[PDB]
Amino acid sequence: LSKCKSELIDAFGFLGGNAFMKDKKGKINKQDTSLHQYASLVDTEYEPFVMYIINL
Amino acid sequence: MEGVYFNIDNGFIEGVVRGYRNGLLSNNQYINLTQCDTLEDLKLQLSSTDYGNFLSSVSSESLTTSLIQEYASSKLYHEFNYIRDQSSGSTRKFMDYITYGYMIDNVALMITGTIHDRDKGEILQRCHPLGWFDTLPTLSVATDLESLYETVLVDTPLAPYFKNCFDTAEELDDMNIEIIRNKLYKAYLEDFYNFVTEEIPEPAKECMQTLLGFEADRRSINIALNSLQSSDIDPDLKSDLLPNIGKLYPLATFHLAQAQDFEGVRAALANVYEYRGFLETGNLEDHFYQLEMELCRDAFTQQFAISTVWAWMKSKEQEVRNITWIAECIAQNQRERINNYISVY
Amino acid sequence: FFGAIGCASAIIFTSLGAAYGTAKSGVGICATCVLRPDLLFKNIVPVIMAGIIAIYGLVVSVLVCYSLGQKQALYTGFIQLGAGLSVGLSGLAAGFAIGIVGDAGVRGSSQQPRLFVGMILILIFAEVLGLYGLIVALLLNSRATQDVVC
Amino acid sequence: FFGAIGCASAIIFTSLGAAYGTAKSGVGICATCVLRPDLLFKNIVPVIMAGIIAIYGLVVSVLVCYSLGQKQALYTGFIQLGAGLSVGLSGLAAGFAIGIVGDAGVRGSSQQPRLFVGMILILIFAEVLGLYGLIVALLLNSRATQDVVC
Amino acid sequence: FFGAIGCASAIIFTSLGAAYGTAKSGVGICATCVLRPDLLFKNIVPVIMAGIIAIYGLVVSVLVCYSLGQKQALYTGFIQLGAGLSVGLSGLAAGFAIGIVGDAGVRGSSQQPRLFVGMILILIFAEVLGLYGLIVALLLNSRATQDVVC
Amino acid sequence: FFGAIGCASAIIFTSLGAAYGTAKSGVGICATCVLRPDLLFKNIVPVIMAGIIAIYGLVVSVLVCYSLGQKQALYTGFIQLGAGLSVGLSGLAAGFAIGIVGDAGVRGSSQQPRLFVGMILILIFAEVLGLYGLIVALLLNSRATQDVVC
Amino acid sequence: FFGAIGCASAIIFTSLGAAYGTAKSGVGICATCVLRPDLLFKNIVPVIMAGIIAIYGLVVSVLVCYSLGQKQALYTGFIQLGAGLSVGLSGLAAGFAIGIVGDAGVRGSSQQPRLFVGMILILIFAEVLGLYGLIVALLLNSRATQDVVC
Amino acid sequence: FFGAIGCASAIIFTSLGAAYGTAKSGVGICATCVLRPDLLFKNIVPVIMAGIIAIYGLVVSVLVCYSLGQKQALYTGFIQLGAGLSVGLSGLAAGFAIGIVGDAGVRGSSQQPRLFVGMILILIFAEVLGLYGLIVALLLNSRATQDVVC
Amino acid sequence: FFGAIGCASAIIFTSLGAAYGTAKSGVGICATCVLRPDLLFKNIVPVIMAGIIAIYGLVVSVLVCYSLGQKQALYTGFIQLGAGLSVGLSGLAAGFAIGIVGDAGVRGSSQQPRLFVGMILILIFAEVLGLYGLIVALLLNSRATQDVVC
Amino acid sequence: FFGAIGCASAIIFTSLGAAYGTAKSGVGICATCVLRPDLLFKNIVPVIMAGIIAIYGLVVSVLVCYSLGQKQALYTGFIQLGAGLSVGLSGLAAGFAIGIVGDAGVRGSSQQPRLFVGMILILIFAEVLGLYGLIVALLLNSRATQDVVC
Amino acid sequence: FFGAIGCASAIIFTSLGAAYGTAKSGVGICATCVLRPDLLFKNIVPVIMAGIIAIYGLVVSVLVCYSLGQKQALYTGFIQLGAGLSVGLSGLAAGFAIGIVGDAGVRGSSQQPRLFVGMILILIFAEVLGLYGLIVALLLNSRATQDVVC
Amino acid sequence: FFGAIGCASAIIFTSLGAAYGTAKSGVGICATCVLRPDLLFKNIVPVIMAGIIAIYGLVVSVLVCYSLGQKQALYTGFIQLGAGLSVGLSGLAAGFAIGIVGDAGVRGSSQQPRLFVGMILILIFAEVLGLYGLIVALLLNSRATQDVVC
Repeated sequence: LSKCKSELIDAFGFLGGNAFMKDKKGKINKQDTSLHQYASLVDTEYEPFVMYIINL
Repeated sequence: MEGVYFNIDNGFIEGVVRGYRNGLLSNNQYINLTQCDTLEDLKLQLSSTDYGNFLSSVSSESLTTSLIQEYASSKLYHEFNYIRDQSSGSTRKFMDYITYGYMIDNVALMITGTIHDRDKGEILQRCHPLGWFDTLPTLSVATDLESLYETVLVDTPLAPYFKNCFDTAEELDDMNIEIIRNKLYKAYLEDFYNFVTEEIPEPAKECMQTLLGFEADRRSINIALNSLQSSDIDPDLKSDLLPNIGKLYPLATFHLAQAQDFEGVRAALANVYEYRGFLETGNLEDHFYQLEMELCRDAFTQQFAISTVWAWMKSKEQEVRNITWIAECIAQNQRERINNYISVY
Repeated sequence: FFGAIGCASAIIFTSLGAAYGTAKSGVGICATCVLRPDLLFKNIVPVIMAGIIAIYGLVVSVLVCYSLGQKQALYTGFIQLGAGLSVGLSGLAAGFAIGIVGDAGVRGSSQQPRLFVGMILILIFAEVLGLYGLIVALLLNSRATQDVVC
Repeated sequence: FFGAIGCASAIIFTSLGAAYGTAKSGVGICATCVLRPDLLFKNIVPVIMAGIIAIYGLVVSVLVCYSLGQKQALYTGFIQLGAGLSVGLSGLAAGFAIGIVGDAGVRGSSQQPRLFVGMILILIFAEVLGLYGLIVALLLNSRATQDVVC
Repeated sequence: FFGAIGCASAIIFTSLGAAYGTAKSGVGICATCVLRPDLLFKNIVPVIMAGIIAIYGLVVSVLVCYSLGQKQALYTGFIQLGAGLSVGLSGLAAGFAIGIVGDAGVRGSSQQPRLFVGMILILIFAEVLGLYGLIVALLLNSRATQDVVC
Repeated sequence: FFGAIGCASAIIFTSLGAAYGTAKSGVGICATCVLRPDLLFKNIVPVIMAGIIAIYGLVVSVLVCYSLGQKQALYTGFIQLGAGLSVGLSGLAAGFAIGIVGDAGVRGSSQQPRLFVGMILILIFAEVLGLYGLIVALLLNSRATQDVVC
Repeated sequence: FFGAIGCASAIIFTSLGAAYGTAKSGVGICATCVLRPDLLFKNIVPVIMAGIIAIYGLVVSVLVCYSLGQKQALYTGFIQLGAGLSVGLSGLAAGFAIGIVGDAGVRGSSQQPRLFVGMILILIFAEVLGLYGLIVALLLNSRATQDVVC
Repeated sequence: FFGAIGCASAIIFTSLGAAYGTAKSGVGICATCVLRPDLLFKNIVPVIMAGIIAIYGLVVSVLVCYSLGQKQALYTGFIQLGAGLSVGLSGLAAGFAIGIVGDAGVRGSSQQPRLFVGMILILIFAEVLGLYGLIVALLLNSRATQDVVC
Repeated sequence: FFGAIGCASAIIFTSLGAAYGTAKSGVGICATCVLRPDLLFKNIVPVIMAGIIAIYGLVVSVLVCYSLGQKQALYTGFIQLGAGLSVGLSGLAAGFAIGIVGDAGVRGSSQQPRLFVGMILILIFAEVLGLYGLIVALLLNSRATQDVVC
Repeated sequence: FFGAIGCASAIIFTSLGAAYGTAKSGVGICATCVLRPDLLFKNIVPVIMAGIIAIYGLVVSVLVCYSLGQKQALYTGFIQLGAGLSVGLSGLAAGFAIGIVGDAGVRGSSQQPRLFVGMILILIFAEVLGLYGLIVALLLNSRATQDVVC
Repeated sequence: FFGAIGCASAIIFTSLGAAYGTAKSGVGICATCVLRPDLLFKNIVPVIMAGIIAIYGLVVSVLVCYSLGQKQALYTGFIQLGAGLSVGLSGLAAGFAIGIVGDAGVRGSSQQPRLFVGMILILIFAEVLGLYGLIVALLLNSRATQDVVC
Repeated sequence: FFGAIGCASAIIFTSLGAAYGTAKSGVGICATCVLRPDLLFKNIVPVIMAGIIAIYGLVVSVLVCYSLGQKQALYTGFIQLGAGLSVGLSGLAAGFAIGIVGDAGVRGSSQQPRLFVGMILILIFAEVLGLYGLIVALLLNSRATQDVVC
């Protein structure tokens, strides 16, 4: 998953715009911090192209 | 024993506490204050006390509820807040803990209250470590567990709230309001004992030590009375387990503190004490205040000791609630209830 | 020899007593001032008690200097050492008393400045612990020179 | 030799005894006095019990001082030392008993002033220790004079 | 020489021991008396247990003193020394024990003033140690007799 | 010599042990006495239990006293001294254990009469160590002694 | 000589070990008994598990007594000395261990009667140090002895 | 001599190491036994691991005895002293580590039964330290065995 | 002389070091594994860092053994001493470092699988020392042996 | 030469005293200024009162250093050495008192600067304890300088 | 001799400092690494600093090691001594400073990338100590054995 | 000789002083740099204040190092010793002051830009101490040195 998320971000992110592009790459599943987790809803960071991560 | 003192910070604190003694409120002060019925007489008697200083400044004859709240702000900042800054060492740490100990219960009440919509910044009277413009509103506005961490780190020393906060993150008590509060009260008794345990080679505690143990006992009984008529949820932490090694044991204190009303623990708890653990709310409340307030007054005769400063904080909360009860009744021409029944406040 | 060390021992202990006294008391003064700033005239007096301990101490020390034998002996040293000790730790012991009674006394002064005088009286009782040592000390110094010099 | 340090021992340990005693009670004394201003008179009498051990202590010193001759031996020294020890440390411990009760006895007076005198009798029992050492010290001192091994 | 120090040893530890008992017990007396001052007579019985210990020491001490000869060997020394030690440190522990019981038994009095006879009983058991030490020390001296321990 | 110190150490350590025991046991007994005032008979058997070590000790010391000479060697000294230690320290440890078990065990007595015998039984396990210590000391003492001129 | 000090080590340290064992185990049992008085017979077996080592130490010491003469040389001394050490500290070390495991396990017992036997298994494994020591010492003592030179 | 100390280091230290390990392990195991009672066998595997250290130590010690003569050489002597140390202090260290890992790992036993072996993999890492001691001590013993030729 | 004590130091110090490491880290790990049992392998790699100090230590120690047996003197002894110390201090100190870093790094290993290499690197800085002790020591050993010579 | 130790003691202990005074007084000042920055002027006067001890220390040292040359008598050594200690530890003790009152009084200032002149006055009384000492030493040093005959 | 204690001193203390420096900074670094995974590149620089102290230390040790021999004159001995101590104890303190500022500095890395460079600046000031020990010791070694010890 | 320790003291303690200062002062700065990201030039100045002390130190150290002998005179030696004492413990004392004050002084910066100069000034008052030891050492040092074999 980690590798997937990165390759798409690198490749397509440019289409959304440079302003849109933020680096906070990585993922923390433990409750130690709440940074590093993409979602357009939060002002903390944003997805840089229409991407949703679905976890069943 | 005693008399091996050389603490810079505790002398400074004690001098301030003694200057206050000159104007302190007493059982005598309350006994005269109940008799009143006229607005003017009450006013006059109170004016020479520490709380009385505030009324002299602004002479007010309505004695409304709001008036009492302003008075508490001014006094709490002056007596408690300012002095801690000017302290250091284990005298600062110890003093900050006991004050923070009240804090633990209040913060939770502001946060849950916020989800429900209570007040976003307004906090009311009670012994506290910080004012209504330092840390407590930042704590109040937040509804999430995370934010509570970030705020706590800012004020040093690190609050006992930090540890309490990890346990409550994992839901060991749930979101049911009572189960939370009962766990924070078990924690509050537990940490105080430990801080005492460190401090003991230098002062001499008889009265203090016996009273702290009785305070615990009364709390255990309070948690039982409350959770009675609604069942006690024993899997979660809602009942006190406390180091005892006398009549009671860890096993005993746990039976007593739950809703069970088990007599054999009760026989251990009192035999000659007026409080025994009744299913009557009112009777226990009268007794609790008198018992708790004695040992603290006897303790004031000790000086330049870790023992004296504890007693003084503990007296000031009981004092706050009393004053509140008297000033409100006279404003609206009626007598008091609780203040009139007990003669030791 | 040890006679010189006698001087030393005396000048240190009595400093410590009186220092300790003044330390504790002082913090009581500092503290009293913030709620009632005009009890200074009474408050200051505890400090001066512990200061007078040193002046008796000083006479002993100087005495010992003069009383040194030619190259001394093992026996000569030890009399002189013993005198030094006497005033020193009797000095410390009064000084310690004066700081603790004093400090509580200025908070005493805070609440009532009228029965402050009762506390002054306590203070004086502790100074006699110094005096009694001072007496001995003098007599020890004198014994060293006597016996056509020990 | 060691006898001079014996003189030192006496007046110093009895004074440390009186220091702690005067101290402990003193703290309690100031507290009670600024609330009830008629008990000053009672307060004086606990304090002086610890001052009066020192005056027996002072005497033993004086004996021992006199009893030093010239170029004593270690053996003569030691006899004289043992006496000084006896009053110093009994004074030390007695002193303690007087403060610990004294302080507590200010809380007792306050609540029950009828029983001021009851407290006094309790205090008298620690004074027996001063009497016990003091005597024995005399006995020793007298013999102790040899002035180079008898 | 070590005979002087034997007397001293006895006089230091027992003194400490009594002092503890008086101190501890006393503090508890003062506390119980704010509620009831008719338990004066009953409370006094714990306190006095420690002070009497020193009187036994007083017999032995004077004994050893009179037995201290003007010239002594190492062997005479250890017997007098060892003898003062035994009563001193049994004294310490007895006196200590009685003080702890004495405070607690006085609280026992206050709430229940008819098992007063039962607290006295608890205390006597810790005096037995003081006695067994006194015995041994006295006998050791008396039997041993170097030249009547000179 | 080292043999006289043996007599001391035996009766000192053991006196300590029991005192410790009594003191602890007392604090509990007085508290349990407000829950039920009928536990007098039960109370007496924990407190007193540890004090029966000392009377053994006294006996062993007396043997040693009589068997003392006028000159002991280094080698003879060390055995006498070491035998004393045996009785003193087992005493010292038994007493410590008996006052802990003893105080807590009163709560047990009070609530449940039937397991009183069971409390007594926990303690008795320590008593064995005091008996053998006395044993061991006797035997040692007998070999070592040969009286004067070693 | 040097052997008697060996006997001393053994009989002191293992007594102390067992004392700790009984203390720690004891206080746990005393707590449990006022809610579960049927589990006494079981409870009884953890406490006494640390007692069975203690009886061994005592015997070792008694052995050394019989094996000692008037005097012995340095070589005979040293092995006896070193032998007493083995039981003394292995006994001590195990005695402590059985008490700590024990106390926590009586609370498990209280909750879970049925698994008493599992607490016992943990205890027994600490016995190997002690026991192993008793054997080693016993054997060394027996071989060493001849009095003067092994 | 220096042989006696060799014996001393090896048997004291490693005995306490084993005690530490068992105690500590015990406290966890007893908490955990109420929670899951059939995981007893697994629990048991850590406890015995620290027990086998002692039996090595004591074998080294029986040899070391034999290697002590009475000729006295400092340098042959020192290898025995030095040899004892090595298994002693290594044994202590394995024990201290093993009880900490042992304790924390019973929490593991409770929550994640299946992966219990991961605790073992950790625990066993401090056995290397005993092997390291064993090996080095043995050689050193072997060199030493000469009955200290001067 | 010092040379034996060199052997000994090497084994005492580095064992303890490694223990400290294994304990500290152990508790953190044992705790952590309950969240995710998948960090088993990861977690072990910090613990194995302290395991390698000791094995180096055995190589230097073993050498000294061969060079020992004989009665030497000052020259060999001090150069062997210095070699022991070297493996000793690195073992102690690096061992110390690892447990600290290791514990806090168990949180690093858990949340970061890709800054796990960073975690190793901190630990890897401590391993530099182990080398320094050892290399210097190896050099020392070969040179040390000259046998005898003051 | 033992005078070289005397120059060094005076300037070492007092510098430490001066160090301690400033340390304490400093933590108070730094806070006080941020609360009210208008009290800079007042706050500074206490901190430098504790650096006046240091200035005396230097002078004693300078004088003596010069009089040592390279050679003096043994007896001369010992008076000068003892002179140095007097000033040094008197300094140290005087430095503690000035740091404590100094600290507490800037906190006094913060709440109420009216009586800022009263904090200062206490500090000046503690400077007499350094002074009287500073004098005695000067008398010793000059006389001792003569090569036997102080 | 004095050479041996020169060798030991250098290699012990500078290794401690380095181990400490690494450990302390680590505690901070592990914590910051979880919160952001991007600060690796800074985190590495504080930690590694205390490792370059150990290498300057390493040089002194070697120098002294070649010069080591106890048939050398005392002059070599004392020069090895002065070299060991210098770099060791500065080294140690240098390690302390690097790890304290080091811990604290991890907060400064995380929030302000820009002011990371200020954390380094502090760290460069603590390195002067390393230099200061290393410099004296090198020269010292050049004197001991001419030509930088080759 | 005794000079060698003069060399050691000088370089050691002055190094300790610098470290303590850099450390304590550091922590205040690291917090301030995220509390205020513009007071960088202000923060830097307190920390580097302690470390300059070392440079005066380095001067004395290099001189006494080069002038060491094989066996130096007793009289000459101590004069070398005492110059060393003075410099070390002055640097230490100064450095200790600067770090307690230092830590405190960053608060001052943070809240008040204008009162920056007053924070520095407190630091500079303790700096006199360092200087003054260096002076006193210098004086001595001129004489002491005279090249190799003083």
